[PDB]
Amino acid sequence: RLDRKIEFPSLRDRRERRLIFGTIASKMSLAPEADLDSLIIRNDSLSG
Amino acid sequence: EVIELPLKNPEIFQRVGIKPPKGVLLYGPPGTGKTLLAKAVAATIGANFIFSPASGIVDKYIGESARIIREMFAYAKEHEPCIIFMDEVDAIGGRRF
Amino acid sequence: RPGRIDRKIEFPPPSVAARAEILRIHSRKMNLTRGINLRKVAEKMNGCSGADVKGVCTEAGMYALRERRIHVTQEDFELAVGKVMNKNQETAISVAKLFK
Amino acid sequence: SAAGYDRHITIFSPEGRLYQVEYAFKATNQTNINSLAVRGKDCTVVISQKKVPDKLLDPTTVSYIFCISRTIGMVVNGPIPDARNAALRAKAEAAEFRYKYGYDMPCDVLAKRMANLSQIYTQRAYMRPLGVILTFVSVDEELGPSIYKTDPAGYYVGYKATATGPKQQEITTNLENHFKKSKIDHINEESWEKVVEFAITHMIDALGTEFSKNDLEVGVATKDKFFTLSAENIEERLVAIAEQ
Amino acid sequence: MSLPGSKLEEARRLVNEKQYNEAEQVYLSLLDKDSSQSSAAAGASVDDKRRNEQETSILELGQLYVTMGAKDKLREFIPHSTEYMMQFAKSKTVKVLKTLIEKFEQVPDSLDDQIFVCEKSIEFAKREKRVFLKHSLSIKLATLHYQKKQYKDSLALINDLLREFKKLDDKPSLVDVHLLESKVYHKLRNLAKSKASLTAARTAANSIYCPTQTVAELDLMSGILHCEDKDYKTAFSYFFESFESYHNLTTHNSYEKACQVLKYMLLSKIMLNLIDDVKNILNAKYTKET
Amino acid sequence: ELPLVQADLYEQIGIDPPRGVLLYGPPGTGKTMLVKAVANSTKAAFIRVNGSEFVHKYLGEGPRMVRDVFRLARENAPSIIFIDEVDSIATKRFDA
Amino acid sequence: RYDSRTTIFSPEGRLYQVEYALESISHAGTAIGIMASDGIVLAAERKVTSTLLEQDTSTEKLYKLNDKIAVAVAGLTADAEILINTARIHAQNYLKTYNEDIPVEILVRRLSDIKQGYTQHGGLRPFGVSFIYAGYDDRYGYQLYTSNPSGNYTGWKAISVGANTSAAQTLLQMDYKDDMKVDDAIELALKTLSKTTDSSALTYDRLEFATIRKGANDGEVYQKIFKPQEIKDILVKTGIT
Amino acid sequence: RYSFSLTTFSPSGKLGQIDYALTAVKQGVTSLGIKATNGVVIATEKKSSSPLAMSETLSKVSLLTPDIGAVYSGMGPDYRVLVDKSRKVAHTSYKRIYGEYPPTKLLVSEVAKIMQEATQSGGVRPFGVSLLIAGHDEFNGFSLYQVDPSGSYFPWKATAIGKGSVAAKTFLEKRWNDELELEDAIHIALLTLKESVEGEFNGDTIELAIIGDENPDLLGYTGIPTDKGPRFRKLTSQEINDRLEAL
Ligand SMILES: Nc1ncnc2c1ncn2[C@@H]1O[C@H](COP(=O)(O)OP(=O)(O)O)[C@@H](O)[C@H]1O
Ligand SMILES: Nc1ncnc2c1ncn2[C@@H]1O[C@H](COP(=O)(O)OP(=O)(O)O)[C@@H](O)[C@H]1O
Ligand SMILES: [Mg+2]
Ligand SMILES: [Mg+2]
Repeated sequence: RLDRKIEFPSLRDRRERRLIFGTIASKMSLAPEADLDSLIIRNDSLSG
Repeated sequence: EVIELPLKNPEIFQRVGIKPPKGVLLYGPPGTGKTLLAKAVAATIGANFIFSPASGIVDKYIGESARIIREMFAYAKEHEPCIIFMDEVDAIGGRRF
Repeated sequence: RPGRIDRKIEFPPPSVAARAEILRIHSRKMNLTRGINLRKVAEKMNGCSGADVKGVCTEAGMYALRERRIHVTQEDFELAVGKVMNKNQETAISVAKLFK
Repeated sequence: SAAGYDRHITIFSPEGRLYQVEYAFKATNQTNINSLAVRGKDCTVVISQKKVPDKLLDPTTVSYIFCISRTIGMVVNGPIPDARNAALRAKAEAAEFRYKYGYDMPCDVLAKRMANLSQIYTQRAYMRPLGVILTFVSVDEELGPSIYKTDPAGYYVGYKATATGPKQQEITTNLENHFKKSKIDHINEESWEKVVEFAITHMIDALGTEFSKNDLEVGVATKDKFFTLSAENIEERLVAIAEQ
Repeated sequence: MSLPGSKLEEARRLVNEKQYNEAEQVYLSLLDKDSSQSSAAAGASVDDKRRNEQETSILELGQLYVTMGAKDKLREFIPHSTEYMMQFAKSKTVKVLKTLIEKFEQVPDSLDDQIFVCEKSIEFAKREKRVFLKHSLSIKLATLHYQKKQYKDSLALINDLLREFKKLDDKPSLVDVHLLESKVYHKLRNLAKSKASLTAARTAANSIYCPTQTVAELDLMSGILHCEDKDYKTAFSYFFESFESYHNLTTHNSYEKACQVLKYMLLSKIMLNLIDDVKNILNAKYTKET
Repeated sequence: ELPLVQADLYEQIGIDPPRGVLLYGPPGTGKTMLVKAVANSTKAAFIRVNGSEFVHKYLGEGPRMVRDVFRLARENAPSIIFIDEVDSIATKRFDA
Repeated sequence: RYDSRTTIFSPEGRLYQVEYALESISHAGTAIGIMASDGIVLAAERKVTSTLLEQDTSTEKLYKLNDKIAVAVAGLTADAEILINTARIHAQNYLKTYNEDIPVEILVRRLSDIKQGYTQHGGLRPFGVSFIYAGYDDRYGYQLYTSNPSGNYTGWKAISVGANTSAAQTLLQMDYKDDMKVDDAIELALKTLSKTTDSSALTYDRLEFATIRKGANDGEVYQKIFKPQEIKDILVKTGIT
Repeated sequence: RYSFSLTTFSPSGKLGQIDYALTAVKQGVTSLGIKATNGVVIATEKKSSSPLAMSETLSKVSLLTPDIGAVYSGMGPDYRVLVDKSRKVAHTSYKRIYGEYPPTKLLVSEVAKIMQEATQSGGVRPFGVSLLIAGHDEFNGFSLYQVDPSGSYFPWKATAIGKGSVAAKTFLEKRWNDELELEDAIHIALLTLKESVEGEFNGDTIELAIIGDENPDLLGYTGIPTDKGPRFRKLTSQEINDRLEAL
């Protein structure tokens, strides 16, 4: 069948929240006023 | 805010990098006058107007229908700013069932 | 109904004695286990199908693909059984907690 | 969806929540009135709107605010039939507690026995749930100003201020902003009257409509007592607002 | 009890505000008294069970042997770590002996001197005491050999351990081994088997629900490996998490390993040439502060 | 992607090469996203279908649609067949 | 169909409800009583498990009803709770009235009657419980019954109810003997259980046991639910661990 | 068709009303219990969907008797009656037969027995909730039990129930030890629960209580040393804050 079974996290560690917030910076340069790190704390169940 | 802002300047949305936002679903009990509001929005911009019906010219076939669809898109691009009002978009929807 | 078709053939869940032979032939195409432990792993987990037996070997030789080695070993075979068990677990787990 | 069991409150959904019990939360906007109660610092004020659509009705029998017992008020949202039955039950309960246990029944004990009674109505199939939100108001013998909202499911939870009705959400946000900026959980006004004035001010703001002395009914809990104000006492408060 | 415990304390003070000769003299007196106690003089030196006196003696052994720092006194003590296990042979001497051995490596020490002692003590465990005492110290040892830049000796010990813990399936002790297996293999430039045993670490642990310190070390190791594979978004993300774990934990030797990680963070964004993120990281929030 | 890039690698081992790939997780995990990426870098044919598009327009229309789709994959083979939703299509049992 | 009440019958004179209630008992864990002419052993398998489930301090499918008759439990535990309490009261009620303990045959009959009543009368569920009864009374000696959820009983020399009923029964009758021994009987339950169960560990945490003997002391009758550490000890001896 | 009586069984067995009740439970709040060898800690989180609503008014941790508290997950209204019926049966069956509160093991059976009745009748629905009941008695020690709307009870060392159960359960499996202090058990508890929510996690909205060793403080009378104070103690917000700061 049916050989490879791929799991996704969806609660997400801080490590994985950070990466998807990091997509913003790749996409476009952002303000020193911005802090991404603020957003990683407040999350608890938030997927991409 | 949805339509008028990015049309004058796509330029600010491009600075932020977040996509200029499009697609508005208008809803509400009949006689609201939301087709009248379609006109009032585009009246400010002086944007061209494409009101399409999709019954009496459109059936279940996608033969005839693709010719019709391809034309509308092309006219607005030339005549830009234009707003394409897709009316009877619910006659060509369907669900899983 | 039952004249049609009134002979029947059952194809059962394999026994360990059956399973050892299924590992043996899939390895003959591939690269043999080193120290020839291909019979030894059969006892450690019995499959529940013939295609589960197949599922060990493909997973085992996948590890050899990651590292890009030309052999397989006992350790590769052992990790590989555990992938196959994940599946039996995913299907039934609530029958041990909040049952009757 | 449907099939069984929007026909039964004794038969669960595949969701796990009873669909007919949820309909009692859609049967509470039926008379299109809104309530506000806020806490003072020795009084409770509760105000709900009055609709008198025709001059035939007498605005003195049109009310939703009730005297339940000496110290206890209640304002009801949702239909008149379940309003009377709830009010009666409450009147009977308040009265009973006293001969059994002695003193005046606290807002909390009344709310809790009515909540438990609502839950029973949903337990059995031969009784349906009530169709009202009950908002009880009292000033307590030992806990002082208290608002307990008991919903027709049998859920009961207290409040600093609460609002109910179909325009509720607007009063609710209005109240969040207010109690948050002051940094307190009370109104710091020290007479019952300037707390009635503030309440008037806030319902006018939230809904966005000027009301009249024939469109308000106001019940006021002070400690040891409860009263419902007549239209002409209600005007004094209004003319106080109208030129400060 | 009173006199060895008070004495132990009296010794420590004379180092730090008085001449070191008087400190050394109280340590010598203490060895003699404690030894009599260890080897019993009433059946526990106080009659019946151990009570407070005997358990006071084993506990103060870790401040006798190594307060201390690199001095010749510290060298002299290290072979005699091995002897007490025979002298006691209690079920909690096992625990103290792990604490003692690890302690000599943490303060400045020559690596060579310490090996011998560890091989001798592994023999006292696996002769007739407890396996439990045997396992720990073979893990510790392979690490010590890894730091001395002998990688052959480190693997040889890992293999014993690997097979005894294919017999056992609960042991978290096998996460530490696996983890360690990968560090040996990094330096041999076997970045296949660094992966092979990095994966094995996750499978034998249950997420990162394992002690928060081990998770720091495990995240750090993913961090190196992906940086070499030329993924610097994945390398940066692991290294930040591990920094966080070190930084928020109360350092004791973790101040060392947090610095290693802080460098790498920056290192990654240098490679891409995002100058922005180099200086997002460097302020004085902890880069020029702790 | 790797069977495409190095087929020889599979043969060498003599390993039966991988087959179906369930991707799964709760929603908003990014599954549709991942497989959008697969389609550009494969440099090969692509067939994406939906479960809203696998319906019965007539009695017995449902199965006709499957056979066309897997013949088509073979015609343009190698190709990767993607079904976005098989959560409505696959269900363990019924009382119907 | 003729599911819809329990006080109906069907065109074939079956009742779907009696059949459905019967299949309920093959959803819950194996339970085995083997009678030997030197004791009856009751052994049962648990149907729940996990490292944080406590099951090493507790029994929940071995109940002493009274002091000379006990039951093994198979079926729903909720259904089981009420009827165990009723059964214990009637067994013990006899005790009071007649000042001697209830005979085995009467107590099973009583409880079967109660079972049957839920099908016969009202708008209620039948009770989905199959109890294996093991007793001693001096009229017939050692007695083994089990009661159906239909609500009737038949005597037995070995029986198995609960999950995998068919498989267990075949296993038991291959190696059983009429002469037997109580010690050979224990070993037989342990033999059958290895095969029948879907857990290949089959360790103490899954296993209940009680042996009822009159060879325990002499002139006296002893019901002994074993404790968890004895259940472990006997697993080495039969060699499953 | 077998779904919607309580009287109809499936062909495969089991009753649907019990199955659907279990669905209900799992929608409720995340609550968890850890058995220790000198305590039991029982913990839940709370909400009201409006900040205007006060949070002491609600009680989702209730002492059932002075030595035995309980929590729930599931429908709110059903809890409040069932706790009233339980206190009331506790007196009838056992506080007139012992003249004081019943052991933990006993009372689990009595509450489980009200469930059994709310399934037995038809036209009366089960209760919507699953309880954890933890208490302490003088012969079986400290203890923990789950009482399901089925009318079945299960003994537990540790368990969790509600929305965050499946994730909480695997975290508990790993992190539990056979011998823990009361104090360590509290830290495993706050932490477990912080899986379920973050950024709105504070001691104010987290109710966490224990059945530990006697407290002479809440006894309320003094001079009679041959009776024990409440084994149950509810912890306050500020005290939970000391433990949350200390993490
Ligand atoms: N805001 C308004 N101002 C004036 N005329 C209005 C207004 N709203 C609704 N109408 C009236 O209703 C008529 C029908 O609305 P139309 O735009 O055809 O509606 P829909 O798609 O909602 O049926 C309008 O043509 C106009 O006469
Ligand atoms: N790894 C990621 N990087 C960036 N955005 C992501 C990532 N994962 C998911 N997202 C976002 O989530 C959106 C919705 O996810 P989608 O793939 O449609 O989900 P699912 O099938 O899991 O419900 C994507 O369009 C994307 O914007
Ligand atoms: Mg229109
Ligand atoms: Mg999707």
